[PDB]
Formats: sequence, structure tokens, C-alpha cells
Amino acid sequence: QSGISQTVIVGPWGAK
Amino acid sequence: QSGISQTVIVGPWGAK
Amino acid sequence: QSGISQTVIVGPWGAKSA
Amino acid sequence: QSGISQTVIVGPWGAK
Amino acid sequence: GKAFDDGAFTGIREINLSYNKETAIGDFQVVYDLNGSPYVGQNHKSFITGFTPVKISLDFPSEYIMEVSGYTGNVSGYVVVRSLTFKTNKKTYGPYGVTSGTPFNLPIENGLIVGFKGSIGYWLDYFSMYLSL
Amino acid sequence: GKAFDDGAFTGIREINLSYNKETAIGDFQVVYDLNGSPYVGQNHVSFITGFTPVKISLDFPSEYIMEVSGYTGNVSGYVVVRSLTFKTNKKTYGPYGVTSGTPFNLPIENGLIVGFKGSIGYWLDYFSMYLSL
Amino acid sequence: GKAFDDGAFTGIREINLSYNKETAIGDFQVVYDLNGSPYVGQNHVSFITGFTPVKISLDFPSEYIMEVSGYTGNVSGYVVVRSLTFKTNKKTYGPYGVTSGTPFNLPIENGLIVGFKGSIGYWLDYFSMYLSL
Amino acid sequence: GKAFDDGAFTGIREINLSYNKETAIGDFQVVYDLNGSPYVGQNHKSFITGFTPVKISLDFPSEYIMEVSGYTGNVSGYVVVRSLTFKTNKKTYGPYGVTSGTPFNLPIENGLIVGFKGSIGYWLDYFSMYLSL
Ligand SMILES: CO[C@H]1O[C@H](CO)[C@@H](O)[C@H](O)[C@@H]1O
Ligand SMILES: CO[C@H]1O[C@H](CO)[C@@H](O)[C@H](O)[C@@H]1O
Ligand SMILES: CO[C@H]1O[C@H](CO)[C@@H](O)[C@H](O)[C@@H]1O
Ligand SMILES: CO[C@H]1O[C@H](CO)[C@@H](O)[C@H](O)[C@@H]1O
Repeated sequence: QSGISQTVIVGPWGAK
Repeated sequence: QSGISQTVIVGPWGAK
Repeated sequence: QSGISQTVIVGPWGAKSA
Repeated sequence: QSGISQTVIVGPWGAK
Repeated sequence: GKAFDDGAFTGIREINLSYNKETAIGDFQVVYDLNGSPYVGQNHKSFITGFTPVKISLDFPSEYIMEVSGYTGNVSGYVVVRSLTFKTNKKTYGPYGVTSGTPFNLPIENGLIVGFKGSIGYWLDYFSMYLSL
Repeated sequence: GKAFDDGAFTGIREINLSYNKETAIGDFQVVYDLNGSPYVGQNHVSFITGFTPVKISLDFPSEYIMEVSGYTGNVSGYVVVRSLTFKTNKKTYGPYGVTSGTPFNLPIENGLIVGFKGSIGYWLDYFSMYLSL
Repeated sequence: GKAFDDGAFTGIREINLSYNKETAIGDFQVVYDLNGSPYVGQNHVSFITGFTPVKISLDFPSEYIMEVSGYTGNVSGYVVVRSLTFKTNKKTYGPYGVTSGTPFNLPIENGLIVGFKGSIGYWLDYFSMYLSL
Repeated sequence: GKAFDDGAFTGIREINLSYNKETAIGDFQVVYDLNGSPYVGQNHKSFITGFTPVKISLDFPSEYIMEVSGYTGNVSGYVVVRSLTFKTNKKTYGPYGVTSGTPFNLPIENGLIVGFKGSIGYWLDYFSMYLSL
């Protein structure tokens, strides 16, 4: 992988 | 802390 | 819980504080 | 990217 | 209804649910992946019959759920999950059930659904999802 | 509109947003916690004015968001976030904006919101949230 | 040796290993917790015999491993894990084997060991651990 | 000595430390990545001087630490960290300090180091590392 940490992301809500 | 692993949980959707 | 996020922490190495 | 959950893994210790 | 909690796993391989075109979602059962091996979750069944079964077989691990949506509403005095739709990176499964009431949707930009919990009486009362990287 | 991505932090200390009860959400800015110290996020501003400012100061760390809900819908031809409501373990902030349209809600049983990303033009076009344990 | 990978679980309930006072660690098997239910991991056995078996039964979930330590060294020309010690929040189990060679230790301040992988031939060649909150 | 806890960030860009070939590690300071931008952590300095400075500038984000190792031991009756070595996917930095005492090493198969904590008096008494996916 890369040297950047990951996080869960939910969304988006609103325009497509 | 306990010896039980945790995870993110979203919800519930439906009845309260 | 509290409003503070947590992450895995390994150690300590050196003086035994735990 | 993949449908497989991942976990932090430390090691190995022993033969390289 | 009867509560259930499958817990968390490594991923999802297959979802089996049932619905009724006039009421709501009934049975719910999942075949999870547990470290590369299929693990059959308990079948959470409705107290009554008359539902249409649906099998959602995912091409694990290349195919995974990216969004879950549905509707909640009143059925014979109870607020239950009336419809469910599962969208993967390959196609959309559903909607199943009755698309009426209050919608809800959970799109996932990064992460995976790895477990389900909820309650089922005559119908699916409510449900939550375990999320992980 | 102009996209933004604050990234992930340790928690949320304060949320500053503006809205117009007859249109939608405009400005959005968050003061995050970064390992015990406040971190002022960039102010993401609407291209127009006429919004009502709102400051949500949380009693960090004992108080935290447990549910985010709102409505999306058209404002002229654009689909945007018309209203938002933040419910913590201590109070409910909002609703702010038009409480009509398509509802959405994200209840959290276990976990925390640790970041925001989205896009804002005249109004908040869309947004996503970073979640963590 | 023959590689193995148990994968990740919800916790650890029991560890069954074998060792020889003059060589190194041999067999290795773990009984994990899988969402509240005991899950018996595959028994990873040495190609040879003559080992002394040890059973570490933890008082799950109140008791959990806080530190794993041991030594790696040469045995008959092979670099293997010669000794292991498991320290929980309640007791210390071991050392098992021979404490000669290069020591290693993994103390955990926050988090849990939830899985094991490695390789076993005549003896435990190497191993890694899955960690999670 | 004086304890410190930088907390967790999203990556590591640069590490600045000092050592004395006759004692142990002295000063410790890290420049972290915070959602794509550099974040200068506080400089944790020893109560005394006479140390040799070292700067480890990583080619973030393509280069990252895969293993941290070193030695702990007694200096003037205190147990401290005497040496440190940082191995990335591109190069090995160190060892820095005296390679005497008890070795320790933390190889990472999957995951990243995203923060540091510990304590420093005349020397680095101990340290721990935050790990994340
Ligand atoms: C008539 O009642 C049953 O079904 C509803 C809806 O499923 C449940 O809420 C309730 O507790 C019972 O199990
Ligand atoms: C009239 O246009 C602007 O506002 C809308 C709604 O915010 C955006 O989608 C669009 O790109 C422009 O920035
Ligand atoms: C004599 O050989 C066996 O045992 C050693 C140590 O376990 C392994 O490394 C090796 O591959 C064989 O399986
Ligand atoms: C001589 O004392 C100092 O340095 C040692 C080692 O760093 C610390 O343990 C101690 O508390 C003091 O700060």
C-alpha cells in the first residue's frame, strides 16, 4: 500500500 | 478493556 | 464511550511502566 | 478495493 | 420480535431474504466469508409464511456492497423495514418489498459491510450493520 | 461547487454552519480535536450570502454526535442538502434549513464521526463523513 | 515448514502449544472467540514428536494477552522460535522452551491479538500476529 | 523524565533524533503528515546536551517504515532505549546509538506507524507506537 493512513468513509448524501 | 474485539456499527434503521 | 478516537498502540519498549 | 476486510499484522519473528 | 446478532466477519458472499409485495421484508440470512472460507449464518425467519424468497449471490471477493437503501414504514401498527436494495460495484439487487414510507440509504465510499444484527417478528423490525476496513 | 476534504481527526469540538430556512445549507466549518488540542478546519463558504450563522459547541470529549440526519432536494435545478440535524448524547441541534424533501439519517451504535468532506457552491451540494473507533 | 494462516477473529480463548526443553516450540493450535462463540482453529502440528503439551486456558473475556515474548535461534541449522511467553492482565504463562538466542517482545498498550499465522516444520519457523481494537 | 504523547496522525514525513555512542538516545521529534500537509510535532528534548543530531527525511508517501528495531539497557542505573534503527521499503536508517543490551524489533506486515509516545529525562526512557491501516 502507501504511507497514508485509511479510514471508513460513508456518503455522500446530496447531489450525485 | 475487555478481550472482545470491536468494530464500527451503524444503525439501526426501522423501529426504535 | 468518549468522543476521543482510538488506535492500536504497541509498546512500551524500555523502562517497564505497564 | 477488495471485498476482504483487512487487519493490522505485525511480524514475522523467526526465520526470514 | 426475536433479536439476532450475527457479529462481524471477513466479508459477505451471499444474502438470502424474503419479502411480501403488500407488507414488508420477512426472512434474512447471510453466508459470510470467514478468513477465506464460507460461513453460513443462522437463518433469521419470520413468524409467519407467504413470502417470496430471493437469493443474492455475490462474486466474492471482487464484488462487494457499496450501498444499502430501503424504506421503513408502518405495517399493521408496527414500524418495520418494508424494502431493501443492495448496490454492488457490479450491479443493483432490488428493490425487494414495498417501496413506500420513509427512505434511508447508506452509501460507502471506503470500507466494507462485515456483519448484520437486528430483530424479526412477523417482519424485519430493524437492523444495523457492522462496518470495517 | 468547490469540493473540500478536511480529512480525519481525533474528534469534533465545534461545528459552524450557516443556512437559509427557505433554501438550504450554505457555509460549513469544523473545529476538530487533534490529539487533545483544537484544530481549526478551513472555512468552506458558499458563493452567495444571506445565510443565518449557527455555532454548535460540543462539550468535548464527554459529548459527541450519535446521529446525523437531514433532507436533500432541489433548490432551483440543483440537488443539495436542504437541512441538517445533529443529535449528540446530550442534546439535539437543529433542524437547520428546509425540513422537506428526501430524508437521510445516519445513527451510530458504535464509533465516532472524525472528519468531513463534500462540495459547496451556492449551497452544500453533498457531503460524506469519516468514521472511526 | 508448512505455512498456515488462521486469519482474524474476535478474540482468544485458549492456546495449545507443545515444546521440547532442549530444542524449540512444536505444535500450535488456538481456540478463538468468534462473536461470542468458541471457534477451534486448525491444529498446526510438527512433523516430529517428543514434545511436551501445554494448554493455556484464558478466562475470556476478562483475561487477555497483554504481551508476547520469546526467543528465536538456531536449532540443527534452522532459525526457529525456541521459546514463547504469554503475559495476560492476570498471569504469566511460560517461558516454554529454551530462552537462548535473540529475544523479541510485543507489549500491547491498546488493542488485542486476534489471530496467528506462521510456519511449522519440525519446529515453529516463524509467526506473525493480527492486531485489532 | 518528562512524558510525551504526540497522538496519531495520517503518516510520517521526517524523524529527528539525537544519540550519544556512550549512553543512549536523547532528543526525539517527528514531522507527521496530517491529511496531506506536514505537521511539526513538538520537540522532545533531553535535560542534558552532547548528543549527535540525526535527520531521517522520508520520501513520503512512497517511502514508509516497515520495521523499527533497537536496544534497551541500563545506563546509570536506569533502563532506557539505547539504540534505534528504522527500516523503510527503500532504505535502512541506523543503527543510531549503542547496539548493546536487549534487542527488540517490530516488523510490520500490514499497517503503518502513525504516532509516537514515551518519556525523556536525560535519555529516552521508553516509547510506544500508534499503528493503523
Ligand atoms: C404481531 O407481532 C409481531 O411482529 C412485529 C413486527 O415484526 C413485532 O414487532 C412484534 O414484536 C411481534 O413479533
Ligand atoms: C448556480 O450554481 C452554483 O451552485 C450549485 C449549488 O451549490 C453548484 O452545484 C454549482 O456547481 C455552482 O457552484
Ligand atoms: C529438517 O526440516 C524441517 O523443519 C525445519 C524447522 O521447522 C523447517 O524449516 C524445514 O523446512 C523442514 O520442515
Ligand atoms: C538522572 O535522571 C533523569 O534521567 C533518567 C533517564 O532518562 C530519568 O529516568 C529520570 O527520571 C531523570 O529524568
